[PDB]
Amino acid sequence: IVGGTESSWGEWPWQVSLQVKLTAQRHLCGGSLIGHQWVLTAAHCFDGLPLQDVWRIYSGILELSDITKDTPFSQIKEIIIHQNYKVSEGNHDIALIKLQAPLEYTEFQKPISLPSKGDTSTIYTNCWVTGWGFSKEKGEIQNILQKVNIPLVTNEECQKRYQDYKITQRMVCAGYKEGGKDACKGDSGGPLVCKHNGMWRLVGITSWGEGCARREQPGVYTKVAEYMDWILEKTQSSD
Amino acid sequence: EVQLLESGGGLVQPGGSLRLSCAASGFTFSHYIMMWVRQAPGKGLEWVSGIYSSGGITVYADSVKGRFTISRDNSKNTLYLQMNSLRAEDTAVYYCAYRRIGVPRRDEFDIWGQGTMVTVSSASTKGPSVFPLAPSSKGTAALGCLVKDYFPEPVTVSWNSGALTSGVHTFPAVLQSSGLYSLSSVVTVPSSSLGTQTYICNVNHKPSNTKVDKRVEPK
Amino acid sequence: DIQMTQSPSTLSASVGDRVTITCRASQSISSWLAWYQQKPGKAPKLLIYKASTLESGVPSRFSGSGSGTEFTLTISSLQPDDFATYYCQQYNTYWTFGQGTKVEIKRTVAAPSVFIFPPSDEQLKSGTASVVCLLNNFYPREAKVQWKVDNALQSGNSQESVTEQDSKDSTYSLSSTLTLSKADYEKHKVYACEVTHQGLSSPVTKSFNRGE
Repeated sequence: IVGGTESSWGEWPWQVSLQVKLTAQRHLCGGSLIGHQWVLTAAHCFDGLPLQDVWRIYSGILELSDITKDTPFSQIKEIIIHQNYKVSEGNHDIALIKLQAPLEYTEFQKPISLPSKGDTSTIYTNCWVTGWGFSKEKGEIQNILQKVNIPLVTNEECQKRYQDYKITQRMVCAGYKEGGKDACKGDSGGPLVCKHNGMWRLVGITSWGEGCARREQPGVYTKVAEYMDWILEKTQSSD
Repeated sequence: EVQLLESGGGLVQPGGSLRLSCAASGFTFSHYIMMWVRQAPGKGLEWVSGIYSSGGITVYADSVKGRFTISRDNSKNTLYLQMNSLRAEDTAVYYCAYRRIGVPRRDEFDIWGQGTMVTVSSASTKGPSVFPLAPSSKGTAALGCLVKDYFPEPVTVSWNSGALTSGVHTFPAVLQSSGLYSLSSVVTVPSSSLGTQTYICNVNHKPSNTKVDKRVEPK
Repeated sequence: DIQMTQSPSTLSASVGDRVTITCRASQSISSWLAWYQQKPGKAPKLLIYKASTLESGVPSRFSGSGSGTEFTLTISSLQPDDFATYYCQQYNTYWTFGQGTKVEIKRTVAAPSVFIFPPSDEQLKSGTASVVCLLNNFYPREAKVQWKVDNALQSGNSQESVTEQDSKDSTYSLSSTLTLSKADYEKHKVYACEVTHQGLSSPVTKSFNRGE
């Protein structure tokens, strides 16, 4: 996150860190807890390492430096990548992760609500993006979970800044005209949440973008409301 | 970050073969086009080979087509360049480079290695002959050392064991048609100093383990 | 092959200048053009891709434009870190690099001090004669050096070497080395190095006679 500030315990209790352990262990992506046994993230997080065994998922965590050899983590039982997602591209950039065991809820580990069928035409005005990504282009993974407030833009505005790509109705974009606040590398797969009628809703999944916090260069997010039939089918069907 | 480290460079004879490796380290979800690029001494960058996807199109510049083979061992996370029927003109620094496939994800389009030196020559390893460039009999005077007929690079030159540095110019070496290198090192000093001051060039050539000190005097 | 031509080949500038470099392709490459910076002895660094997109981490003073066959790189305000060689690269079909544009430090004209050195006796007895002409601490780089043996202009038997811009005074130095067999050397009397350069109100000649 560029231009953000430190989050607090309990502030974003759905935020998870998806890490890979080979010889060394590294944070690769964010994700969002959406049920006891379900995390929602970006499909692209699995382009390089598509197999489940190397992944470790940390929840109820503020500071990555708190992780030690003994820190408990969830494991991946199933990765469900959208059937129309193409590796390395921006369409249908969404994946469900089923955990090997269900997690209990606490005030520091609980789910983000998904958008409601009633809120199809809602214009969201208090939106935030979180993660442990770089605080500048070619920076470093941040220790304490960062947060930043970013306004949504229209798809037409977003398309003006991405002439080489197609912005679709299944994407949503967010950014400031003069830049300065944005997601960056390592935030991908994490949440874009907006507070509507007193509750937080998962509106986006951090997906792609050119640079970080550049002027007239919004971030692109998978628009979660457009995948609700798919989420409910894949989850209900699995359990 | 994702990082690339080349190895396998060295000295080979014309007609010989050599295999370069480029080992990738780090974790990433990105896929990459993988290239080898080279740069001959004092020349521009020249792309020579690439592989566009896993077991995909392998392609070659005409300058190396039929002699070089590019490949990947994904289990070792390593890119190779097998070079056969090598020639003098293949002498260069070789770089591996990765280029990002697909949409930008707050990340880099290019990743480059550090480079590895390949020298193709039939020359025999030999320390330089050092000859004086004597200050002329006819303000400021110039003198030097001609450091001739050595192989391979590099040599180092100092003056008065490192005590004289101001106004020294050691020229880049030139590859002669013989296949041996030559350079001069010069220095400008006061004319009034030529009679009283001692000037000695110290020429070291690690490859032949030779050190030569040569006194440079008015003729 | 798609051939890439950069212009100019060298350009002189000062910190704070706006600098523009051009790259031409022999056929259309759409917008599949990248720009690189390279310093001596180092791997190149990507600046710009798809003609005008800024690479991750690259300062915003760098920008690019063009499509088809003619492209420019612009540095809006040159910084000390920016003196380097710049290469364009087409990636329409494989990769091809341009020949490069060196961006060097501009300063006032400075004439070379010119010195000629005869071959040593030590070297002669081994059968080869090296005659060295030194042009010391000059600016700009462009300089013509001609060898004359008994007034006959030499050709094909000399090699030049040049230093990088001096870190103190931003000048160049250059050597021209004429190589002859001992036999040929001994066949002639007058050995002359003639240099032409902007800092000289007319060409300067330094010489010696064999054996004086």
